[PDB]
Order: sequence, then C-alpha cells, then structure tokens
Amino acid sequence: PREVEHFSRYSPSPLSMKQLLDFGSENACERTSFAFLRQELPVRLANILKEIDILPTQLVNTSSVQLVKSWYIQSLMDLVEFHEKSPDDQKALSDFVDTLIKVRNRHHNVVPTMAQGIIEYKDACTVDPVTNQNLQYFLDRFYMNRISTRMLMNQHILIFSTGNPSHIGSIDPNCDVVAVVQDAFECSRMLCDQYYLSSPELKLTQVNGKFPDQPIHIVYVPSHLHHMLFELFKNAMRATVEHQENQPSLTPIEVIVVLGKEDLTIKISDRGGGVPLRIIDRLFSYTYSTGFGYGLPISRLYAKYFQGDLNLYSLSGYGTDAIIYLKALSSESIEKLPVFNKSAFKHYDDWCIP
Amino acid sequence: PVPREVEHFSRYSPSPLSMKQLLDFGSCERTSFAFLRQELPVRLANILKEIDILPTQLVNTSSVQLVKSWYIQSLMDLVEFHEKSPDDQKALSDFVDTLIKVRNRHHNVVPTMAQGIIEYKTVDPVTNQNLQYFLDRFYMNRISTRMLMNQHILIFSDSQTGNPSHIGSIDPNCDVVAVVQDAFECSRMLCDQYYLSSPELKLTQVNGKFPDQPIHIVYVPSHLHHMLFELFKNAMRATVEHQENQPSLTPIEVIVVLGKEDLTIKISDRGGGVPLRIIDRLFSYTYSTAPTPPLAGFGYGLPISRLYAKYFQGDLNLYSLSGYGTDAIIYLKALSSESIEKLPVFNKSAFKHY
Ligand SMILES: Nc1ncnc2c1ncn2[C@@H]1O[C@H](COP(=O)(O)OP(=O)(O)O)[C@@H](O)[C@H]1O
Ligand SMILES: Nc1ncnc2c1ncn2[C@@H]1O[C@H](COP(=O)(O)OP(=O)(O)O)[C@@H](O)[C@H]1O
Ligand SMILES: [Mg+2]
Ligand SMILES: [Mg+2]
Repeated sequence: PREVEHFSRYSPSPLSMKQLLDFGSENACERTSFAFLRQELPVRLANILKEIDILPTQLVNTSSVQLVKSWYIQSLMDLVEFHEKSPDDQKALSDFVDTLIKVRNRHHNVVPTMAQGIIEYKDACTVDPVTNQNLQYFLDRFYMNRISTRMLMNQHILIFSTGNPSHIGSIDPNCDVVAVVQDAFECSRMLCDQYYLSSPELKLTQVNGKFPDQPIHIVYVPSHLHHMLFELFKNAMRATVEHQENQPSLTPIEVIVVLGKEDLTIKISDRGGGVPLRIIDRLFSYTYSTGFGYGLPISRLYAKYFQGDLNLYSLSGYGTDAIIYLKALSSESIEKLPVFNKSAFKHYDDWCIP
Repeated sequence: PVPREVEHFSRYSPSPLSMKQLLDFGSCERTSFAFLRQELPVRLANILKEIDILPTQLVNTSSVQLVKSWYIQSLMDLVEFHEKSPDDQKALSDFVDTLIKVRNRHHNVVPTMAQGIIEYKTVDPVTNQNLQYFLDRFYMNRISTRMLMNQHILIFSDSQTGNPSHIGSIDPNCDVVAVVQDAFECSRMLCDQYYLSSPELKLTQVNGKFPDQPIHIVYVPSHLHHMLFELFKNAMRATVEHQENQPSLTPIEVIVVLGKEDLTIKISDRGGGVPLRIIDRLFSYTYSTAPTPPLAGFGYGLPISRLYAKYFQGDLNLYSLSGYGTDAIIYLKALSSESIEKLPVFNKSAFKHY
C-alpha cells in the first residue's frame, strides 16, 4: 500500500551500541524511544519490503514469501498507527509496548518461513549463477534487517515493559567474553555427547593486550555472541568427531580470546580435517550443508551487525580456524544496515578463468 | 601513441597454461616456438593497452615511459619471428637468443615501475584503487611472461640449463619443507642484521594425502621461496619489535599440510597483530608501517607474494589477532593439472573497472 512506498523513501538510521546504552541506562526516556521507533521501524520494514518485490517471481509467489511479506506489511501498518498518537498519551506508550510484543511474536517465525521459500524455490527451479548470487545478497540483507529490528524493539520492550537487571535491555555493558565462550561450548558439548556419546574438550586461553592482567570485558549483546560461538562450536565438534571416527580420543577444540586496542578477536581451532579452498565460500551459502546451513551465514551477520566480522580459514587434511572479530569500543559498534536505494537496485571477464 | 602491432595483438585473449602443460613440453622446440612467438606479443600488447590508459601524469614518468618502450621493442623483436618456419633451426636458435635478450631487457622492469610510482607521488598510491588494480595486473603479467620465456630458455638453450632436477623452473618433486627451512634461513640472516636476533622456527607437517610420506608437489620453488621469504620477514620484524621487553623470543610456528586438493602452509607469530581495520591496507602496494628506506618499507612484500600464490590458482591470506599475533596462510593447488595461469585480459570489463 501507500505507506510501504512512502517510508521506503527514508533510509534507515543506524545506532551505535553506545547510543543504545547512553539511552536507556540512566535517562531512559520512554517518550523519546517511542517517537524514535514509531518512525524507524516502519522505515526499515518498508525498505526491505521494497527489496522483496525485486526477487524472482516464482520465489515471491511462494506461500512462504507471501507470508513474510504480509506479516511485514501488517506490522508496518500497526506501527504507523501510532504517528497519530502523542508521545505524552500513556495509553499510547503502553499500547506501543504491546504492539511491539505482538510484532515480535508475529516475526518469531520469519527466518524459517523465508528459509523455506528459498529451499522451495531452489529445489523447484533452475537458477542462473547471477540469480543465486542475488539470493545470497538478498538474504544477508533481509536477515540483517530482521536482526536490527529485533534488536531495537527488544531494547524498548525489555527496558519499558524486563529481563536481566545487570543488563540494559539485551546489552551487557560488561560482557564477560570468556564466560560466554564456556557457556556456548557447553550447549554444544551437550548436543555432541547426546548424539555421538563423545565430544572434544575445550582448551581456552586469553590475552588482554590492553591491561595484561585484566579479565576481558566489552560492551556487547551476549545473546548475539552466544549464537555465533554456539554455531562455530557445533561445526568444530561435528568435524572433529567425524574426522577422528577411528580414534580413541578427540583432539581438543582450542580457543583463544584476545582484546586489543580496537578489536576483540576469538579464534576457534579444530583438527577436524578442514575443507578444500575450493569449497570454503560455499560454506557461507545459505543452502549448503553436508540442521540447515544457516549457521555460518547468520553467525557472520551477527558479527557484522556492529561492524565486526567472521572468517573461516582451513588447512584441508588437518583442521579449521574460525575467527570472530568484534569492535572493542562501543562508539564504533554501529549498526550495519541495508538501505534500498539506487546503489542497491543497481546491484541486483576481468581475468582469465579456468 | 600506440603502434599498429600493439593494437592488433591486444585484440586477443592470453591463453592460460597449466603447470602440467608447462611440465610437458619439457618431456618439442618447434611447438613451443610456434606458441610463444604468438602468445608473448598477445600478453605484452594486452598490458601495453592498460598502461596506455594509466594516469597521464604516471604514464609520463621516465620510468613508465621507459618500461613501455621496452615492452614495445620486445613485442616487435618477437613479431619479427612470425615469418620464419618453426622447423628453421637458425630461427629456433635465434629465437632462444631473443628470449634471453628480452628477459635481460625486462630484468629491471619491477624496480623501474616501482620507482615511477615514487615519482608519481602529486597523489596517494595506497588509496588510489585504480593504481592498485593496475599494479596487480601489470606484475602478474610480468610474472607470467618471465615464466613462459624462462621455461623455453632453460629447456632449449645451449648455455642456460638451470637446475638439472628441474624441468625449466619447475620442480616436479618440490620438497616444500626444504624450501620453508631455506626461506626461513634467509629471513633469519636479514633479521639478525637489523636486530642482532631473530625468532626460531618451529615446524610441523601433516601429509593427509600420503600419510607419513614427505610432502611433494609440482611447483616453481623460486616462487614459493619468494612468498615464504616475504612472510617470514614480516613475522620476524613483528615478533622482535613486539617482544623486545621479554627475555626471549617466541618462535615462529609453521605448519605444512598436504590435502587432497590443496597444499596449505600456515605461518603463525606472536608479534602483536594488527587491527582488522588496516588488514586490507596491508596488501596495498607501498603500504608500510616502517619508514621507506632492506627488511621493510617499500610495502611490496604482501601484494607480490599474494600474486605468486594466485598466479597458479592458489591464494594468500592474513588473519590477525590484534594484541597477540598474526596467522599468514598460503594455499597452493596440489594437482599440477589444476594449477592454471591466472592472467589479466584487457577488454570491455577491464576497461569498465578504471
Ligand atoms: N570447523 C569446520 N570443519 C569442517 N567443515 C566445517 C566447519 N565449519 C563448517 N563446516 C562445513 O561447512 C558447512 C556449513 O555449516 P553451517 O553453515 O553451519 O550449516 P550446517 O551446520 O547445518 O551444516 C557444514 O555442513 C560443513 O560441511
Ligand atoms: N606478521 C605480521 N604481523 C604484524 N604486522 C604485519 C605482518 N605482516 C605484515 N604486517 C604489516 O603490514 C605491512 C605490510 O607488509 P609488506 O606489504 O610486506 O611491506 P613492508 O614489509 O615493506 O612493510 C607491514 O609494514 C606491517 O606493518
Ligand atoms: Mg552449524
Ligand atoms: Mg615484508
């Protein structure tokens, strides 16, 4: 409808982790957050809605994609309804919390519903290299967009409706990185043991280049950090178990946590045989697995969402290294947000290739 | 301007050869002659076109104008052979002498081109992304024409037979670990002159392809040596300057792994790492954190080394943990049939790029 095209004319406004903190830690003005989000969420919903229409028709027409599209247009309409209310009407502040909760429940199944559309589409139809590349591009952007809107909405929900008191919404201002590592390792070990009757141990070490004795803390969303580590541990454990199938014991998964001036980096090392350089990129493809191959690409989105990153490099025949990079300063942890614009629409032989 | 024969031969694509094919004509002089007399002018004319569209204040440096002058003469020298019959023995022999002449003429191309970049700096090279793009293609083109000519010279000349165990410059049974130790020795001796000390080598090897067997592939040892040498110089500089407050130096650790498709060499140091932010700057020509002078300063080590790795469909990557150290990693195809030349082509696509 009209509002999809109207609000798609705005570009999304990215926030730093620091802004989110500074706002909601001490002042936490419910009026301001409400005014901000009733504008911002529609803009981000409308932007990704426009981008959906660019997709191949037999993909857009799947009941899956039509579901996502309709939930989004529905959420966008719900929210826009609050532009007529005043920030001072509290039946409005209160209903907005409720509307956000409804919206978060409505999008709960967005990821797998969209994934089903893709799977349906790829199974059924033949896909040019170009189109399969556009799908990757689209999905990184669609899922990033959902990560960002979930982030914003939960901050408002948790702060003004409640969660952990040590945290400001979903943000932990003193995130104990090492402890998130151990916790994510356990979730993985549980599943590994409950499936293979065995699992590698953790060998973790840490270096605080900043204060060489200090425990390692940064501002971060531990939930996001947990998701990345968990997925990387699942992979490293499965690879270790399957590669050492003829073994008495499993080699340890080795992790090092390092804090430098501007980076926090976590390197996870396994001796699970690796994969050939030829295959690496396919790992980060949404439909590549050997339980669905969303681990790597989604984890990489969580890493990138605040200007971090996630890389794999492997020694085929021996093992694999996964590195997570996170920004160390909260001021530089700024959302990486897709905007639908000339440059993006455009995006949808140089050397001799073998 | 541009001579007719350059215009003409640049209309062809170069033809990528594999290491296997290069090996093989060391197993008919006529046929190498028929190939090279055509191919070499094609590769020279292609790159001469790209030089032609270089920044006019670059193209007009005495250095670049001189390299252009050279590439033109070599092309003509070679085109003069187009009339001769491949079974004219005086021709075949004259052709060898010409390749020797041309190789001597091009001996100073690399430093002459770099010098021109120095002079050119009314600009900033590290940031100029067209200059980087051209430099990758220029140097790769040089690597490939030297390789082709040396192969012919070392196999068919009277006077230059190269290493008797090699076929041309190709070692069909390259002892990868022995080249690692040699490269490390060279770096060690340069490091000592700058620091009166240098880290030690700790090497491990895993042959997944042929367990317990020494590791061999078909490869050009001089290229591998160049790559290893440059990476070891960086690891040693980084390690020493970072650990200068400690009673001793942590070793540089190297793992060599032969897999089914890949040979992978990982070189890990504890030299303090670099922020993720400047990683890609590291592969930019002329980028250095050392003052320009030699151990470091010209900033060619990384981009050149990566060129060598990619030339035969390999690759070179750096992953760093800022505040701790860096992993440098080389990938080479383990099969000679998959080791195929990676060559620039000047065409519509390449032109769009500038
Ligand atoms: N550490 C690793 N060692 C070997 N292969 C790995 C590793 N991590 C990931 N992979 C490979 O890349 C693929 C994708 O992982 P992911 O994207 O999480 O999907 P899924 O876990 O469902 O298979 C895996 O199916 C596996 O084959
Ligand atoms: N192993 C390493 N550890 C820390 N920094 C490194 C490492 N390798 C390379 N670098 C950084 O990236 C830069 C580039 O290396 P290179 O391209 O060889 O040029 P140069 O050696 O002339 O400085 C170096 O100047 C250095 O600052
Ligand atoms: Mg997984
Ligand atoms: Mg160097």
